[PDB]
Amino acid sequence: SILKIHAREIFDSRGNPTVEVDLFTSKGLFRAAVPSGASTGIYEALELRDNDKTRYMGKGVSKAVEHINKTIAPALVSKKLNVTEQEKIDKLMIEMDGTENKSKFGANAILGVSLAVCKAGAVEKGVPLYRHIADLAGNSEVILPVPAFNVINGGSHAGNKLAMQEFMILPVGAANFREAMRIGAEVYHNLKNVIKEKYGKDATNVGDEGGFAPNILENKEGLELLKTAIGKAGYTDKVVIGMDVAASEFFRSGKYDLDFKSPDDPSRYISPDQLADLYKSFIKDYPVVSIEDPFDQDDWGAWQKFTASAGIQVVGDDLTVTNPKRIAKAVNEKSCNCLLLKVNQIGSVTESLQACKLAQANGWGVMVSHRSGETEDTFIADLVVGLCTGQIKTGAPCRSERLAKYNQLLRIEEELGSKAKFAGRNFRNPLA
Amino acid sequence: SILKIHAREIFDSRGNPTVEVDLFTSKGLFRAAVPSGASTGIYEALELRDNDKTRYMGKGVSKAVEHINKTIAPALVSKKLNVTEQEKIDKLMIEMDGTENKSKFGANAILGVSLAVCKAGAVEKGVPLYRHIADLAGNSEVILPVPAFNVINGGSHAGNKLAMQEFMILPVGAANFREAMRIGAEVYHNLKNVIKEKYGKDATNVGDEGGFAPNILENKEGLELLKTAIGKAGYTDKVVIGMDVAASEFFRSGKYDLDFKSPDDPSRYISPDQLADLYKSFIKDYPVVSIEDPFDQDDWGAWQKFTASAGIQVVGDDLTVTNPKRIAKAVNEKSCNCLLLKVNQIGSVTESLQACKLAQANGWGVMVSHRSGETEDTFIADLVVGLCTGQIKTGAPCRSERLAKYNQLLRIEEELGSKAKFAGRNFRNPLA
Ligand SMILES: [Mg+2]
Ligand SMILES: [Mg+2]
Ligand SMILES: [Mg+2]
Ligand SMILES: [Mg+2]
Repeated sequence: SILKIHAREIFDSRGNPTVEVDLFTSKGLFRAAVPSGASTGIYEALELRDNDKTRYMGKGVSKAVEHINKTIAPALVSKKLNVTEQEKIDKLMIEMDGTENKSKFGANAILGVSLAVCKAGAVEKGVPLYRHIADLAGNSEVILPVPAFNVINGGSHAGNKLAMQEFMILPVGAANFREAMRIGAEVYHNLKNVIKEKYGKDATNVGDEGGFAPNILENKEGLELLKTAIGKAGYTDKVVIGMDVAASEFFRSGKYDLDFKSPDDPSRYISPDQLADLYKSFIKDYPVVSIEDPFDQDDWGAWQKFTASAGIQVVGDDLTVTNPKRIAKAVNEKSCNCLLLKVNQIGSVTESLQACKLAQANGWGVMVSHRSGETEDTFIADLVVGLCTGQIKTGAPCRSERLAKYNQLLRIEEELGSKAKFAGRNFRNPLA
Repeated sequence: SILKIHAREIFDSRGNPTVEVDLFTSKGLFRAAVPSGASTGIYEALELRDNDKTRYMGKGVSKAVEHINKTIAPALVSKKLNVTEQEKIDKLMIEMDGTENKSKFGANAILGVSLAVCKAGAVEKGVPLYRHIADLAGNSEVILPVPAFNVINGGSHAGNKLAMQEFMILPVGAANFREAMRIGAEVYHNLKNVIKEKYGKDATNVGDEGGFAPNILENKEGLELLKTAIGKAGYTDKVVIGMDVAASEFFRSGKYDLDFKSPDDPSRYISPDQLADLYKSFIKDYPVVSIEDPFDQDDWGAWQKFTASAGIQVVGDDLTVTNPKRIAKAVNEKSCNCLLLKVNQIGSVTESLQACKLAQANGWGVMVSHRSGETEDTFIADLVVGLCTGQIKTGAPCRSERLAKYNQLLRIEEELGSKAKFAGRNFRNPLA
């Protein structure tokens, strides 16, 4: 049923090239684009770049686009496969690539087609996208997740000393998704004033994900600002905090550098135990109910130890890279208790659903996620609803590559109507 | 042919509520969203806000959405008007509102419906949107515009001292639109390094439109930074500069405050003659070929005097507010020679097209534009192509509410194929 596939180079939210795929069936044109991370774990499937330093600083993706146009497209068009057969199509592509990390075509080339196929499949069945995903995942129920807004940016997503990457607010106490959006926006706007008043207007510009990029170094200060904004906005009863440390970004031969954006100096490095205790103080002084990548992607010992003693949701991102094989090891060792789901870390919709199901079958929460480098594509909005994970982080309520997804979630809630369900305070396990 | 219309509240690129409209015909669903400015002129048509201080700090648009759902929609569905009749539909809504500035329904209410109608009409005619816009404007030809990238943000769009609003680069020397995008993107990434090396990481965060927000006070330094980045990227011979001063923002009862973001002090205000002398030096030292809003929206004498001796493109934005009446006065006084076209400054597709044709019939150039508060909507991309103006400003190549437009223009060029024309050095008036 796939009649034509044509790929092109477009631009992501940082102004870097990325892959976009147009797929045609008798029902019409289906288009999807691929995201790109900045703090990408070493185990992620390969994002293929041209590396021609004279063009886009080496970041063109014309090779990936060519892999689709000269190889994947004609193969898929010849097989005359039905777009609703997601698994067969994804597997064909995985087999054609033949490599462990999709380095022959690039995970960006394979994912672009995978996503477009999925969108075409939903319309093929005359059902909403989240419903089709629900079907493919084997879910009957569908639910709106609690949104986690990265409202203060640090690490590799912002120009400041702040070492930890994301400071998120989650309106778990909202009545529904739309109120969750209203609460997120109001706290965000109150925060701009809190920051402005203390550090001046120059501290209110934004980082890659729309969060403010204040010129601070102390991660505790980041948390303190969120708490103040929450209180000022009058939502202390409905908002909790989440963090994404992206510790792999400041891992230094065994230790950690909480000032890695300043000229190196090993004398300031701290040990994993020191970092673990720092988080515990954060968990003690602030409503922090979730921490992502508290340690390096392969510092397995620290992860297991922290997850066993922190008492909160611990999210694996670079640790697991949406990879069933890495996930299996994490479940066995209890390295974490939540999976960050990034379709582009593994490269296909099918492997992404497999990774989600493996995590969910083992009592893990699952938070669907965007990449710091996004596009106007809104696939993950339908994905988190169809996978019933109950939680999603897709940016601060600023910069449309973020709001496109939130707005889509608002449209899904509306479409679901009176029978719409919202995870709320049960985001970790929405379907008890 | 309009079977149904439903409006809803969504979020714009700054996290504030705005209007989105769904319109259905037998051909399907047609959706459009409305932009919102930050530095809005006093003569802009009314953007109706709820003004409920407890909700979104008074920025809700539930009232506008309701005017659509409860009044405009039922009326348009009853009249059984065909979507291809843009003018009749727009006039009907204008008559229903009955006010000069659309203060009953809100210009945001009428424009949302007006835009959805226009997209539906294109599909009804079985032709691309830009071709439909072209027919409505009476244009036989269609051409790709030179993009004007706002790469350093100041004024009311960023938390820096920098008073002037926008520092833009226009790749007039590019061979086609895709190279124009390449130049824009490469200069932007080089500029990030130039700013980082000279002012540090804290200077590399971004403003509302995706441009960097270094905390400099000197507008001239902003120009010097652009010049350096252009040189570093190696496109000195293909790029010229444009500026949006947004002088109405720092107008101070006759004088102008180029440090208006610092605590008020009348001792530093300058006269419009002194301000003009500053523009003259910019034009002498840098390849500045366009300046928007050099003076206040009603400082008519300064505009006439400057334009008469300038030699470059002078763009009216808050001066003309995409309003035929203001434009006519500006044409007669020779206040400027280019119209900034913002559909939400007047409120309808039909009036916007009338403003454009009025400017063109008088030999003025026309630059299609976004608002600092955007959405994932890409209507203006087709608009500028169909209106053949040759120039569009829709952001730095950063933040997807900007890239969605640039990406769409890349798609339009691709669809136009080998015959695609690009304004290039004839951007001021691709006609002639
Ligand atoms: Mg990361
Ligand atoms: Mg992460
Ligand atoms: Mg303005
Ligand atoms: Mg302006």
